[PDB]
Amino acid sequence: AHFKEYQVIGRRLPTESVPEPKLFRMRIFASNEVIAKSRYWYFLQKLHKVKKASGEIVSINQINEAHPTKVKNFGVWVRYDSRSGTHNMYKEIRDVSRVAAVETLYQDMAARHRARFRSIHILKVAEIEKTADVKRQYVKQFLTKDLKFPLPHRVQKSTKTFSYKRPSTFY
Amino acid sequence: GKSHGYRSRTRYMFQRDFRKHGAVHLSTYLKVYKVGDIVDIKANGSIQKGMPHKFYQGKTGVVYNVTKSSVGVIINKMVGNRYLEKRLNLRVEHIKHSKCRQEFLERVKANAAKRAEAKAQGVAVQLKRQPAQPRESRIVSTEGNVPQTLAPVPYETFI
Amino acid sequence: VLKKNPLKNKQVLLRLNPYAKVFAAEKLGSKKAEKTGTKPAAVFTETLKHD
Amino acid sequence: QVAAERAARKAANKEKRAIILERNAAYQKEYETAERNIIQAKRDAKAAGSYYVEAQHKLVFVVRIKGINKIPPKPRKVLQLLRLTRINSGTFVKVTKATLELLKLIEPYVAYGYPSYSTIRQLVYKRGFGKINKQRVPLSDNAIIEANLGKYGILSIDDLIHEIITVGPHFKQANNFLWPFKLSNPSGGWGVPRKFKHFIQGGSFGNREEFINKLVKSMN
Amino acid sequence: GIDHTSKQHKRSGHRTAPKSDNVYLKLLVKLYTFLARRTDAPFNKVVLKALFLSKINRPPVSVSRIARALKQEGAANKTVVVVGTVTDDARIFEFPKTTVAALRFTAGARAKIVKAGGECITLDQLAVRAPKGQNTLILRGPRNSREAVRHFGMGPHKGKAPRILSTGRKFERARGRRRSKGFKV
Amino acid sequence: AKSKNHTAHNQTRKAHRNGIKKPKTYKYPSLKGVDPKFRRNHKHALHGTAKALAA
RNA sequence: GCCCUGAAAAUGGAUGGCGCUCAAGCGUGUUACCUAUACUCUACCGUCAGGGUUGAUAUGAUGCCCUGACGAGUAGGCAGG
RNA sequence: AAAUAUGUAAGAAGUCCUUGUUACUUAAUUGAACGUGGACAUUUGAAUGAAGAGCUUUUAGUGGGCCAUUUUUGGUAAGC
RNA sequence: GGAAUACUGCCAGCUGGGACUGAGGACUGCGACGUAAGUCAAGGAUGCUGGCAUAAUGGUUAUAUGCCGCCCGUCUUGAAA
RNA sequence: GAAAUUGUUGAAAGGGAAGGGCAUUUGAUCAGACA
Ligand SMILES: [Cl-]
Ligand SMILES: [Cl-]
Ligand SMILES: [Mg+2]
Ligand SMILES: [Mg+2]
Ligand SMILES: [Mg+2]
Ligand SMILES: [Mg+2]
Ligand SMILES: [Mg+2]
Ligand SMILES: [Mg+2]
Ligand SMILES: [Mg+2]
Ligand SMILES: [Mg+2]
Ligand SMILES: [Mg+2]
Ligand SMILES: [Mg+2]
Ligand SMILES: [Mg+2]
Ligand SMILES: [Mg+2]
Ligand SMILES: [Mg+2]
Ligand SMILES: [Mg+2]
Repeated sequence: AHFKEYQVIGRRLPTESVPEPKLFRMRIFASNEVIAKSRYWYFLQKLHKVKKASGEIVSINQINEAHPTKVKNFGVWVRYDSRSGTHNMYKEIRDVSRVAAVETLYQDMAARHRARFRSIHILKVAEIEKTADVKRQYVKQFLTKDLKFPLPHRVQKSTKTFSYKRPSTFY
Repeated sequence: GKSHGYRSRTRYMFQRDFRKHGAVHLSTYLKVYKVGDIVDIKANGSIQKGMPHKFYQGKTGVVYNVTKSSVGVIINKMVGNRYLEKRLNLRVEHIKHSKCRQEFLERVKANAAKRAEAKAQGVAVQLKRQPAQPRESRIVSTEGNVPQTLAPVPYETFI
Repeated sequence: VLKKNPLKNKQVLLRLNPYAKVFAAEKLGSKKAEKTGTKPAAVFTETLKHD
Repeated sequence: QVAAERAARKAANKEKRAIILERNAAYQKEYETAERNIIQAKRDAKAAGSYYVEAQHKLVFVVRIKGINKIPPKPRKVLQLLRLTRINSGTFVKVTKATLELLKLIEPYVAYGYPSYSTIRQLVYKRGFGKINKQRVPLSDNAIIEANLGKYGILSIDDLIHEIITVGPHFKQANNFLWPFKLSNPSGGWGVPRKFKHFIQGGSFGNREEFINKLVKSMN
Repeated sequence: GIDHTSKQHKRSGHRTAPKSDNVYLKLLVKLYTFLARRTDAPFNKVVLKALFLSKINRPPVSVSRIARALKQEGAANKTVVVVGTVTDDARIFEFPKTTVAALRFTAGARAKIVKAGGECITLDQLAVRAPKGQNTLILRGPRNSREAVRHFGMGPHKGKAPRILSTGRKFERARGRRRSKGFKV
Repeated sequence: AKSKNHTAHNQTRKAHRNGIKKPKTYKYPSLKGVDPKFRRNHKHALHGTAKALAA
């Protein structure tokens, strides 16, 4: 769905031996807070000896894009499971917000590698601050000075079944 | 043909515990059982007399008779669509006192003490157990406990 | 003989809940809140924007 | 007996309505103060560099979304004990350890969450029926509520709502008095192509927390 | 669809009216139907239900049983109520001076009660005297003394009578009833 | 012609139609199987305490 | 990942058919929309349950009336016609 | 050495104080069993539900089964 | 540094259009608006008006059109076979 | 003086069966109130 980025902060349940346990934070892309908390325990159980029954959520807050109307180049590191084995992958996405870039990432993985949501882990999303650090040619071609391109063969949508003249594809 | 002897399928059930073979310690014979006591059944493999049948292993019953070296226990057994009353003659080596009520008798004593104690001061003595309740609100401080960010790890073999 | 839903039949809404008259008269469904000025501490903001 | 007894009865009714009027006013300020205190508590914790952890929810509303065919025995018994014997039936459940384990056994057959005050008020006003002498009686007047729950101090429909949202000493009696709610299918649909998956996985069953309010209101 | 927890359209299983077509019995039922509705007295409800009972469920009550009940402490001046037949009993030689209300009296039972100075009245006369059942004793006869009961529950180690026509030496005393012939029950 | 040998299918469902009756408990359970020496003296103990209350 | 080679059966032939190629195909996301004897509300029939009503001068107290819930079915049982 | 299944308990037929019976038992009014009288009411001893619970008599049909998910045996396998 | 808007939620805020339904049959109840008398959308529809009074509505029947419908009985795990 | 079955007359339909269910058109035919 349309993803939102949440920060989720959790802890182990305090006891008499260890009052005030350590706080752990991570950033989760999810469509709503219910899924976001579910994903938090999914990754925490892969890193520390804890689960939902023996822990609690401290706070969950939505994180907005600082400059949502600025074009940014993103580098994304992902880990996904194919039909046989697990692989690491680096991809680059151009967009105006992290949530928009993540949406493209899930669509790209499903289209090119048939990887569903359950088979993908987003390791890191980082904005590429400097040009010449972009290492994918399908992104670099949009970084040239005075970029211009036409849109040949325009197709117009017709609201009526029949048309009384041959249409043109000029643009 | 099939075999359905009295001690069939009891290869592991009637074994002794590891490094716990030999004679029975004397505290087994010094315990006192009275009619109405609640006991649980666990056969001892080294005592072949007065041994319960394998069905009653792990079952709990009430004493109804006391004899020289044995007691009588009542067990409810489900046969078909109803329970039937079963009476067993077991030597004391195969039984022990059940702790399923020794922790309940103390609550009975505690209720009476609490009921009498609050009789002179406060009504609603509140002597009913309650299940675990949802947690109340709390404040968590970050002084010396700044949250640490975690991220999923990349895949490695390390074989 | 015929159940009439309150919150659409006003007369039934007044039979039950006599306080409904006061609630509507004082516009308690659109009560303005008192303005505050508490600001989050620096540690909260830095954690929220942290990578 | 043409005007003496009738005048006394009218005088008694005037007194009863005055008591209800004062109680509803007191309930309104109680709700408003509690909501503002929680909001201000969050702001104070953030200002001090701390995190305010809200108390866990004490009430849930459970809606059965599965038919009556092909149900295993243990979940089938739990649904009967929660008075959910047909699809789109709903009841309120008090949250304890003994009832959380009940919900875990019936996850793929129900949808439940945390109801709000608006949802509770609309459910009782529109579809609130009382179990009186083993019969389903509509709650069209305050007298029938007082005649059955007056011994517990509940004498109006707002008092019944107050006992539900704030889980009071007599929650069990007040909740069992209410007949299980008969809801319809949602007006705008369920929002998913397939209901019988978990809410996390794009389905309908399980715990959806505060999202239960949108679902119930469309079904009410 | 409804997941029913109980059987649907189940009758109560209790008689709500007499099975008989006796015109006079239906009149008594009509009288006590009115009384049970508008008196809130537990006696009237008990009598009304007793009028629906079948013959085996209304055993006869003898005068000796009546005399024994009147020997209870403080029950010497109560009205004995029997919803059924009152029979005579010659095994007793002394009878008190009580008042008995019953559906039927045998010729011997009526003579003995009248001879001792008492009176025999019908159930409708009782209603006039005691609309709420004041100072009444309800007596019921024995149900398990019926000859058909002793055959119920027949089986091994049950100690019940067998269903048999001729009783004697050669009738069901062989193998199965003694250890000398196979086994004993 | 060979046929089915054994199965417990549907047997639990039949048992739960009316069955699974919890056994009823009576005050004064029967003294069958109790030690005869105890029963002889308990009979005399009951007889003696009857006279104490009667007198 | 998709596509292709590997890939041979007998009457003529079947993603159900036509047909479809930035699909009307494959993976994925967001909405609108269509319709079951299911769900919600109402009426009517029957069944079961709980209740009201013998007061004469107008007829059925197995009568009349109030309230709630329920309704699949072979073998088979019972009831009213 | 799990998971799932599985036995028992969560009170009035309960607890406590005092002291009666016996041919049983004890070195012994020691104990055992059953009782007299006194003290503690239903936040009276967890949760939820309960078209009320308990009980009896009598008799029909049936006693060829088969399928699906999961566990599982023989068999290369089978719509075995 | 000061606002706006988006998203989510609440209102015992107001208001327009469309469809289905009208069960009940003296009075009785709970309320509302009124100084009062009274009134009311408050325990189930009334008011006003037009055409026709007959095959016009409707019933029956034959036919046509859209969609649906395999031969009953019997044994059987399984019958249109 | 019934049915199977058949003749004549009248009406209707018919592109490898016929018959049936729900709804309405068309044709034929018919009861009920005129208060
Ligand atoms: Cl199904
Ligand atoms: Cl089978
Ligand atoms: Mg031996
Ligand atoms: Mg729609
Ligand atoms: Mg769907
Ligand atoms: Mg067989
Ligand atoms: Mg697609
Ligand atoms: Mg339907
Ligand atoms: Mg039927
Ligand atoms: Mg056979
Ligand atoms: Mg017509
Ligand atoms: Mg067809
Ligand atoms: Mg065959
Ligand atoms: Mg056939
Ligand atoms: Mg002739
Ligand atoms: Mg002919």
